[PDB]
Amino acid sequence: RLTNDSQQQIDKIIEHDLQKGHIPGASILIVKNGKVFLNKGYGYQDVDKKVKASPTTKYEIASNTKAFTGLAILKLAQEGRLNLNDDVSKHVPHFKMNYNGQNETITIKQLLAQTSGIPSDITSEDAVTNKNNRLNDVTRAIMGDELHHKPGEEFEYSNMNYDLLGLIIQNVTKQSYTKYITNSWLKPLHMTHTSFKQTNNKSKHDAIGYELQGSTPVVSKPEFNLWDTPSAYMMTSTEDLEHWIKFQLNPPDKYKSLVQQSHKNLSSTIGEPNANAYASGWFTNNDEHLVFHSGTLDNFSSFILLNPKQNYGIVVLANLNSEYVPKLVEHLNTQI
Repeated sequence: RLTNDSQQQIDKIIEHDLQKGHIPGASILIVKNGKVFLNKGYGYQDVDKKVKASPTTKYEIASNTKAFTGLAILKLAQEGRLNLNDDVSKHVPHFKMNYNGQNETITIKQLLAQTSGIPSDITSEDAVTNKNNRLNDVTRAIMGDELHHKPGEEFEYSNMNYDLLGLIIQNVTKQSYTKYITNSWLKPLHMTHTSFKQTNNKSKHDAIGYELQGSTPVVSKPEFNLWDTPSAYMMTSTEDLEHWIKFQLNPPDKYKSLVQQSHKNLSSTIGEPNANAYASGWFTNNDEHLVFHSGTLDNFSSFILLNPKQNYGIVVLANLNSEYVPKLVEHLNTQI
């Protein structure tokens, strides 16, 4: 329950936003100047077992997974195993997707860029697949519908982009996506407790996912597709992210270029609140010197803020989907 601060009002800021958002529990990580300044749990990870959220509590990070997927690709691109410009059909078997009359080549970069032209959500209706391709090979599903624009024309935030990058990782690496990230990244990084979601029912160290019915939290077990694991299903803790945050802030020399490329912008956005553009699993504000991404699922909500300049990071993981998570980093940000 790490803290390096003599006395402070940080707790009251955290505790106020959580209580006002009806967030049962969250663990908060603040890393500034290359060492964690505070790692602490607030509220309950499980209301019924009455267990206190802690740095060891694991939450489904959601959309925060995207950063990993994207970095994995960049790493592959660097090793020479794939090329950011080569089309996806070179790594996916018959990935043909069209606009209007005819099919349109989609580059890898365009997937990272979220400019691929793939539609975002709700095509499949109520949380399941008619033919149970629960597993990664979702290519058949994406293929069903036409692109909104030619690849590279306009930005659309879709899980499918990073989902397809997930395959690319699996097909190229010749091992399951999960297996690769763990072996290549999570283990080397020392993120020994980080894993991917299947089952959907939490064990002792996993945090229970809550979803507000009326004004009170109720346990939520949302039906999920495994193909979404690259984009939104990583389950980590603030204790593991600790390594991930320090890596993104001051990467070891061999990784600085790769990491920097990770933050470099690929397309612009006009819908995220504090962001003008998106790069490789991260929203960007270059003018403010900020790199962040918000993750939201039905029963979880999380946020990761990085300022490569000024060497500080803010991580908020909470067990409920609430606006207040983004709000909390803002209040925690102005504090530095």
